[PDB]
Amino acid sequence: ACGYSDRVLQLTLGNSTITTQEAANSVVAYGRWPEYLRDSEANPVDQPTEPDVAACRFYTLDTVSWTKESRGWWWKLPDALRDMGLFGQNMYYHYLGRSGYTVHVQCNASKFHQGALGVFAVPEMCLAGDSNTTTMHTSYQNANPGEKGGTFTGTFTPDNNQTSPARRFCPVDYLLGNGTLLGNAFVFPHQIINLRTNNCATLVLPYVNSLSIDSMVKHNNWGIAILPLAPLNFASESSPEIPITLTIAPMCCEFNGLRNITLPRLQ
Amino acid sequence: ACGYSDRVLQLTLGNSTITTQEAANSVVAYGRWPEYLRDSEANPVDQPTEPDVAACRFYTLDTVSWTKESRGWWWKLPDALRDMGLFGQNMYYHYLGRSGYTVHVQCNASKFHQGALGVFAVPEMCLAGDSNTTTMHTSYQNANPGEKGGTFTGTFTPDNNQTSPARRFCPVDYLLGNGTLLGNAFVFPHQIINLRTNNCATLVLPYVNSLSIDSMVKHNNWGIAILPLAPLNFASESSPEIPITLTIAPMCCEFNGLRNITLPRLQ
Amino acid sequence: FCGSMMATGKLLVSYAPPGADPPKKRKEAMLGTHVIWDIGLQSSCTMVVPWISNTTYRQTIDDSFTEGGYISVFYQTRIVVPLSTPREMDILGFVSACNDFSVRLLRDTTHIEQKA
Amino acid sequence: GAQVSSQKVGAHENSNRAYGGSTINYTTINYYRDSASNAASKQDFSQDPSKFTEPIKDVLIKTAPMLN
Amino acid sequence: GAQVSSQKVGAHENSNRAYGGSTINYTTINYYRDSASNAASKQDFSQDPSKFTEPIKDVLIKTAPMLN
Amino acid sequence: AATSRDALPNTEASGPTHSKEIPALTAVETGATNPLVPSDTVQTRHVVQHRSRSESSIESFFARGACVTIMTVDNPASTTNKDKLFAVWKITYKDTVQLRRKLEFFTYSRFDMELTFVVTANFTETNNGHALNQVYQIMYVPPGAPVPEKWDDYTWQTSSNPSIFYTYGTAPARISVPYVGISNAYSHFYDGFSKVPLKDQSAALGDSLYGAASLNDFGILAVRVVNDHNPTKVTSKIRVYLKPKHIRVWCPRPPRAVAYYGPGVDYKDGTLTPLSTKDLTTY
Amino acid sequence: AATSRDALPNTEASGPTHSKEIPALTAVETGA
Amino acid sequence: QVQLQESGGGSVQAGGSLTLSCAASGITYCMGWYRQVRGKEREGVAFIKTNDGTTDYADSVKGRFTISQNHATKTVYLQMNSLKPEDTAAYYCAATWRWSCPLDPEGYQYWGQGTQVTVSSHH
Ligand SMILES: CCCCCCCCCCCCCCCC(=O)O
Repeated sequence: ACGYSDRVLQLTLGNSTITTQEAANSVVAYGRWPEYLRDSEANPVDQPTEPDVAACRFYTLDTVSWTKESRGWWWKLPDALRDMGLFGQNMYYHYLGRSGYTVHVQCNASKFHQGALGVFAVPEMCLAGDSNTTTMHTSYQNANPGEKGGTFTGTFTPDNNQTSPARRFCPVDYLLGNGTLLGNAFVFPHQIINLRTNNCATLVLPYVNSLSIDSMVKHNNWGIAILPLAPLNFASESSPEIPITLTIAPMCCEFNGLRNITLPRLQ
Repeated sequence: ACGYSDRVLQLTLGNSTITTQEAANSVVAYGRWPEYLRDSEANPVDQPTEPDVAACRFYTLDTVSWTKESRGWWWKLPDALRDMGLFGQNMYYHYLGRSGYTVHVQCNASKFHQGALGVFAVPEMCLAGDSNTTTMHTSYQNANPGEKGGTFTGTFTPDNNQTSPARRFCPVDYLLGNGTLLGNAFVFPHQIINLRTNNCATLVLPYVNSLSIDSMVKHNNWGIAILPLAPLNFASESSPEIPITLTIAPMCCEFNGLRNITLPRLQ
Repeated sequence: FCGSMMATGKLLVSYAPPGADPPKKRKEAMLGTHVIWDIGLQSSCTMVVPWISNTTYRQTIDDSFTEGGYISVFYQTRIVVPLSTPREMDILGFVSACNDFSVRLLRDTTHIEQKA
Repeated sequence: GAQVSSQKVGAHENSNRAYGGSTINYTTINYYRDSASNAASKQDFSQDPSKFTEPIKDVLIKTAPMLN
Repeated sequence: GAQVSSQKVGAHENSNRAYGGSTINYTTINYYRDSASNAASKQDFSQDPSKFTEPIKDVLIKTAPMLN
Repeated sequence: AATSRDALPNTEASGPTHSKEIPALTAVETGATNPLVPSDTVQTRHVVQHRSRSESSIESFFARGACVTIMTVDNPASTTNKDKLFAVWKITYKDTVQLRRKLEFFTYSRFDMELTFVVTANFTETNNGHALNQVYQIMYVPPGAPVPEKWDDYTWQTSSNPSIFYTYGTAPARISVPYVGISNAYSHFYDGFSKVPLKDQSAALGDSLYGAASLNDFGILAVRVVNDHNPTKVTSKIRVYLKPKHIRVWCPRPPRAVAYYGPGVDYKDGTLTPLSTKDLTTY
Repeated sequence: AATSRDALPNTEASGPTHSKEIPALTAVETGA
Repeated sequence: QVQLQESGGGSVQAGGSLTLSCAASGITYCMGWYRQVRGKEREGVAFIKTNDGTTDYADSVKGRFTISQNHATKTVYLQMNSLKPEDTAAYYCAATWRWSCPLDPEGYQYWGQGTQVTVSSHH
């Protein structure tokens, strides 16, 4: 009637606003939407700081490139946003914290491009190690790549250096990095940016864990894994390329236990 | 009846608590107590982040020493607390902000010590320059000494280096640093730590300015100037010494205009 | 947006209050008040710079105390075009005020002068 | 729309049959559109010096011990 | 036949016992026969900028798509 | 309820005492000033007091008009090598001392400014030359508006600038200006800097003067002699008298002790001795 | 009814949003 | 109608430093915006705002000069350091209230008489 289309959408939180004309609506994970911790399910005792707008705003992480020979990408939360303004600050300043999100993966092309990107949201996306010599030995520095993110591979490569191993994830795309079948990943909240249709993605993920409130630096809640379902082909050009951008925004964030600043060895 | 004494007091904000057994009660400046900006007197339009506990907590700045030959000390707000946890962070992250305080100057001795310290709170404590060659030329680096604070002097010393001046405040104690008589300073909210009586000081200062909300990095609201009213003498000892400590806590703090982080040249 | 129908894109027009580093990287402008814009059927977009200022009114001149800020546009992805389409196009800008915009203290302008 | 107000009589003229005695009032009419332009009334208030004298949190009773 | 009108008080004199507080009004009397000769009231209206902003035939709803 | 012209608290009769009450005892450590009236330390009679604080009210204290500035102009011969001197002055109370010191007892304020212009004139050359009654123009150039370049340029056409044409020898010129402050109150003092020195910039580009701002910037006054060149050089002085009316103030400060030096709070050396010699044990 | 010395439209409190409403999107082709 | 005066200028060697004073008539800073425009002919060096800050220097001299304001005396200075033979120029001082125009020599209204400074090549 007045033009309310499922592709035309506007997201707004704090001082940031995302608009899109080619969407496939939005996905509210597991049917839940973000909210603050209920006095009922509460754990710690102190007063909780609810930064709201200060932390509840869209942050654009670095942009990556999507060509033919791309195997995939993976991001962790709250990792990636560990270097993002206030949310980043308050995080290091506490021991416990819960936060929701609104991943807005953008990726546009043209009517002449084709392919599909599977934007999946795996709660507790635990990826595998790189060596058959020492299991569960991937170091923290590679586990939290941050905003640059980690990348998938199309063949398993064992690390043979036992002198000084690499200690990183070696995730093979067809196994989601966790040894299951990628085709079944369509169980976790997700959206497919199939070029022809929409030009973005949207998944509001609520706080999921086994705990009511937990440590952020130590524990990562949601995993954002973007792998190409259909290859990017353009015209009769051997090397096509379009960029992929993500802007995840925290929602209903709070923090408990104000202490001194945490300075983690990142490298 | 149940022992409610004016000297026995307990202050608490967030996750910090100050207790004292030798107080002279507390001084609520100009009769006003901290509160958040009223929709009536509001200025900017955006959503205001009220960090509360996160920023509303007692911060102990560095401790200085009080001997016989001490001329005085001076601290600025929100300067001093520019390096204090979250309050420090959020500050740099905005363009506008208003904040109240609760300066709890501590300084104990014994029944055998004597003297008095005048803890004054001058709203807009504008101090004078060091040279008779270039007025209003004191640089920012010396204007915001931070938590180490600035010190008063007992004789005016003009800067004669016109090649590369010092650009700092040269405040002569008997002139409060602003050229008025120190004896009249007892008009600004204050308390006197006269050793024999109490052993601390307390002055809750509300947000005063001409503006409803203003820039923090740029503008300093309250000035804390502590000068010795009576000299510190002990027994028959030529060099007595006791330490002075201040712990100012922000109250009813809020911030408007979330931007990128400010990195000021401090040296 | 004034480019062909077959051209697409997303841009990040932004506004950051003053009193800090003028942003020269998306990453920084991204930290402020911005409006992510998608190019499509609706050719135009609008970012609203709300009034966030120390005083109740700013000097109409180049003064710091009452300085305004920084407005910057950045590519959120990039411009994508197919074959047989111009690789360059133009974008026009239109500034205006919102209903709460007011002024005071009338004076003479400088944009004209009668010499001799 | 005039503004008639009272005056605090000083030297009362040997009169109460016009001056001195019976309350002496003055008229005031605004001639300009702006408040700035208005005259200074001078019929201003007065307050308790407490926001300076007793800036204390607890209540002071001038007969009891200050520090208890 | 005077014209008494109100003023938008700016800096309120520490008074409400004359000035500031209680509504301040001003008198105005025309001395000439011609309308030209009259003073400028300044109590002018204000309208909706729509005869410029939305010169469109159909009605604009700021939440729906402009071109449908 | 209490006004300016009200009678102060009536002294009450007090007699002998021997009680558990201690009026005389305080402890200025509380910051609180002990409130002791006559009927405390001594036995006082009943007094129906009559003194009022009328003249000490905020409005009354600033109820005089002060001399803010003196602007010099002239009307030299058409044959002179120099240009007809027209005055330009930055609008501020600070240039003198008196009015400033009085405005210094407070941290902030709001006041509608009322201006007065008592102009004077005189000849200069030892010539029995003639000069017709001169006309004067006082022009208010707000911040960033066309400030004149000559005594006769397009600027004075003032299609939008509030000016004042004063005809020498008449009842002095006067105008009223309300609270033009950019704030809520005009800041007589300002702890800060208009700019913030940054790190990825240069010390030059982020250097600012301490104590100043746009707050105290309102514009300048430009005064000239509207009459053209006359056979005899006639100089002229423009005195500006400012008077704050309808005034309010916030948070007291102690008055300026030592002699002024600049628009800052700064003080020069050699003027640091405000007091004199007087014995401790002599009346 | 609206005069010169009247107060401009009061800003109303607004919070988070995710709707089918599109304030930010226009098309100056409409002249509007 | 201010009147400028260029004082404190002279000969010195190479490498050293010299200060320049610029006192003015009035009602000085009231014409606002003081400057320092060198060159044997015409070329800027330093510019300054009577209010606020508000420094800026010619790219050619950047980081070796400084212009300051003494509102009390009504004098504007110029500290020239690490002098080099190319600094031997005809120094002057300027003003125009127009809060802008610092990039045009002919945009001014006020000028002083000048003072020749010499950076003698001794070393
Ligand atoms: C025709 C002449 C018009 C005059 C226009 C008014 C100029 C405004 C001057 C205001 C002086 C008040 C000084 C207060 C400064 C402060 O404390 O911030």
